[PDB]
Amino acid sequence: TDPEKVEMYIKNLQDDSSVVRVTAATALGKIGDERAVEPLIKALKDEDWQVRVSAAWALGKIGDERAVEPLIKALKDEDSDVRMAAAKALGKIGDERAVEPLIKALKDEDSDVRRTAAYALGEIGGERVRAAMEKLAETGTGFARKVAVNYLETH
Amino acid sequence: ALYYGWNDGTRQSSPYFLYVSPKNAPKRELKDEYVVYCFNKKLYWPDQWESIYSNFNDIRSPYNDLPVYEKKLGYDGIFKQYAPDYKKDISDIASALVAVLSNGYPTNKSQLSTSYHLNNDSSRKVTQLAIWYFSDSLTKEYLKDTGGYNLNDMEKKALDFLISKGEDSNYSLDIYVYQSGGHDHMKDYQNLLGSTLIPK
Repeated sequence: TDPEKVEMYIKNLQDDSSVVRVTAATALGKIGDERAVEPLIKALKDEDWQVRVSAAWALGKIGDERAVEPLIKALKDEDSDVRMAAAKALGKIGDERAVEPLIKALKDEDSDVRRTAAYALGEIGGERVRAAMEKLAETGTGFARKVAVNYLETH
Repeated sequence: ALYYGWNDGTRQSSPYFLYVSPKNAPKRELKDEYVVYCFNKKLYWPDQWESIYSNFNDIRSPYNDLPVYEKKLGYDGIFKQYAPDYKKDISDIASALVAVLSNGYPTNKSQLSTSYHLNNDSSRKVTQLAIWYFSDSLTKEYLKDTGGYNLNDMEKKALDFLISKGEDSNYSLDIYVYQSGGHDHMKDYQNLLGSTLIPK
């Protein structure tokens, strides 16, 4: 890990150009230094949706659970590509705190967001996911119920 | 000239593979001439036409409500009109798009397969992504790293190639302007970009 590069890209997250901020978020995710986590969390609130996607992706890559609460908020971002990137990142981080928000995201309007939330729940796995799926199977409806019934038949 | 737009049901995630059929006589023909691309990253994908229905008249209501398009000859002004998020530092979006499609799928599928080691699926995916670089100002990092397209190294190289052809830039392309219909969303479907070089 190059602390010089980390500092340089952290600084670039404040660049006037959104394309530069995208590169910075992406670079920091690839480096994996947790020193980038607080700046990337700020970047989750960027005006530009590609910066928010890249910040979410990078925070998923670093895997620090400090990102969990801000990514949960990003699950209801106006932009579907951001919602998807948040769900995928929450799956990668693997913290069970994300299970109930991801379950709600199974009712997202965008089918690829729904698919990504379903896969993230599968990646988290365990008994909280299992319990949520039985509840869905019994009291849910629509795509979420489909996901649940399939989950329980496969686990 | 009105067309149905549809996805072929084979893709499980973005980008979906799109075709058009003349509304006058719709067939589920998967020929190169009917291959089209999503021209608007943020808008809805055309509904699927399931392969289980080989004839249009076999599609059960309401799934025969496919989105309807008007085919127009593309040129720079109308490309920019229907893709307002186009890459702003590109003066002639038309020649850039023409460059991408000339070097992309399906027109250039043989070189893409031979020299970039792709199958037709990869070539098509990478062509769609390169179109979006210009139609929607998508960054290289979003396309290659952060947007979830899971590109392998050969796809990333082919994408760079296509993007360079577009940036480094007779024939034009068709544009399919979304008009109406589509059971899934009933509004706000993508406009579609033709993939066939049209002489004019």
